[PDB]
Amino acid sequence: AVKFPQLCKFCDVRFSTCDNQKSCMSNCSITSICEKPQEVCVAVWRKNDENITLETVCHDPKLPYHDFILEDAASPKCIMKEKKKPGETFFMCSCSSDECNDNIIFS
Repeated sequence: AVKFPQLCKFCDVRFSTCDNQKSCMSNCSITSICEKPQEVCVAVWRKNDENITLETVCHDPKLPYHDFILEDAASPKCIMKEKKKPGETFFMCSCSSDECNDNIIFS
């Protein structure tokens, strides 16, 4: 009958030690009940000239995030996909199984 909310890591932007790895754990202790039942899990890994960050959120996949469309939302796993963005390296995934943005997979 009813779609229950996803559980997702939801630490927002965190500094990350994840670099030069095929996959990474989020190291986010916040597993959140998404506020809205259509939200899916998202992770964003970004490296600029100053630091590495990993962002974990719940997000409605019919809305853009960081100006991109979440095309992979049906995936049960967070497969990071590179996006081009001025002056940084940017990867993002979304996924729709509980805590799926806890295990960030680059390859």
